[PDB]
Amino acid sequence: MNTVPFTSAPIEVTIGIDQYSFNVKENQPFHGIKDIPIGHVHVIHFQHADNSSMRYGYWFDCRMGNFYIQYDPKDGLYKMMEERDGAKFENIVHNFKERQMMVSYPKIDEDDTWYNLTEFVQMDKIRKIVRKDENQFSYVDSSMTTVQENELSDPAHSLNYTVINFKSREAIRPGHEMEDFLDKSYYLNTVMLQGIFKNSSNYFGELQFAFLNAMFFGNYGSSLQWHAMIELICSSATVPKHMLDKLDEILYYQIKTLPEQYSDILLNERVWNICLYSSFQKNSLHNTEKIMENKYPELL
Amino acid sequence: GAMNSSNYAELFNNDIKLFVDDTNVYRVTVHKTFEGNVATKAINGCIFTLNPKTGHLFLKIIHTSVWAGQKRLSQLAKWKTAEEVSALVRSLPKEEQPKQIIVTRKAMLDPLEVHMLDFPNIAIRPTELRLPFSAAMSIDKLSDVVMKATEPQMVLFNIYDDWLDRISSYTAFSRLTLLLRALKTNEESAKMILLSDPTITIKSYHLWPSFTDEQWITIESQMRDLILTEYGRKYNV
Ligand SMILES: N#CCC(=O)Nc1cccc(C(F)(F)F)c1
Repeated sequence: MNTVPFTSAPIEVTIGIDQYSFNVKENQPFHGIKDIPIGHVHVIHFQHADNSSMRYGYWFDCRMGNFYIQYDPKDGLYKMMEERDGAKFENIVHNFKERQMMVSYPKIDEDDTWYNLTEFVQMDKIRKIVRKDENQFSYVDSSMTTVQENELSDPAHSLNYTVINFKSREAIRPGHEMEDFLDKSYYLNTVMLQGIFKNSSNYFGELQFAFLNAMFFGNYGSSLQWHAMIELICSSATVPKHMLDKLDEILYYQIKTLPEQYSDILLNERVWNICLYSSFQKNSLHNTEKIMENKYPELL
Repeated sequence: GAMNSSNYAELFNNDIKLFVDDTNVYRVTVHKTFEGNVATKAINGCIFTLNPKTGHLFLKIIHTSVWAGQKRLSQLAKWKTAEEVSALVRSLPKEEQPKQIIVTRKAMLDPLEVHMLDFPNIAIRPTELRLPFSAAMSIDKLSDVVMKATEPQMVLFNIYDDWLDRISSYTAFSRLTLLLRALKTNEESAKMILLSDPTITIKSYHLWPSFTDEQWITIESQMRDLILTEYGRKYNV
């Protein structure tokens, strides 16, 4: 189990840690989060009490270093930093644990939610989508745009998701125009899986990361990416059977975790109705279709 | 974006553009089988690709053999149209290629856009106009060449005959759409109007009769009357 120490909490803020969240009052004696499960990526995220505008946060993996949070009063945000002095950090964390100034990562033992949402998500791939190579953790916020959004404007601050565009020469083989547009298997299996992602794990990991950025930060371009990657699979007639079964589990847990009140903005009616009721895979997503029909029958 | 009454004069500026109508691409007769089921028999069709400024009509005849062994023909017909339009553009010298293609039915947008990915600078546009190009097969010489075709074939026409010698392309297009709207609303009556007088003939190299300017005014008035009538006969007014 690992720990993320806070120098202090000078401004009132709602702090999220993965799917959990808690309020910290201005200058409350809060010194961080303990008992964070090793083995998973995590995200620690922030929404200031005074400006709900810009949710922002940091993807990290405690196996990759010792990280902490210090508020910066000039830039006006909680910043993640890395402590290279391991003896400093152990000494600083042990003091705050002894004074019980930390919240405990509150995982129920039965509960596989976070594993199920991050199964294929790796820090190394996050760091290629979110380019800031001097840090081991990755900052994301509500406003960051994607490479593809910028094509249709600061490149350093972009989400470099894999560009998917169903009406593009990458997606459509000359002479197979109608075939490739109505059945995207070529684009999924040859262009994206074999060519770009290399395997379905990396594909699922980017899909999961896009979903999480959409849910935790309201990142609109991430939501676009999540839906595009779903639609690319559902609109393919030929998909490995293990991919479909895993997709069904992935989406099931995403829909399960989505706040009931955010469904109106985080879920694209057209994509979901096409994927569940019209697409080649309309009958291959049983768990997802059942939870969607019982939790969001309005969308459908 | 979409073409409508507001931006109607754009059709007659000097940016090359084509209308594409796919209505007559996939044509069938519906009939009973011996067993008393229903079946279709395809007949020859055509893509109607028209330069509204010049009158040049690129009539790509669609021979029934292209449907042999195919499924979902109404969907294929859209993609076949887009394939043939894209092949037409590629066949034209660069300075003759259109800068816009306007499709008369929205279901042609995605097939044409995908076939024209190689031409990112050609705008593929819908229209809100209700253009009567489906009635092209009421023009006897166009119907004749479509029905006689034994193989795929492109035939070039000028749908305005020699009208542009005497009138503008706005006026020629308005005449054409009035003639075609009439032929679509009541073909027999429209054709009676156009041919009632045997002294006015159709030149071998033309589609429509050789009306004088005054006779066109009479003809045009008769077509409006026909369209208004049928609109009464239809709604009882
Ligand atoms: N001095 C100094 C800078 C510095 O590195 N301070 C620091 C390092 C590691 C953890 C912590 C925390 F627990 F207080 F948050 C603070």
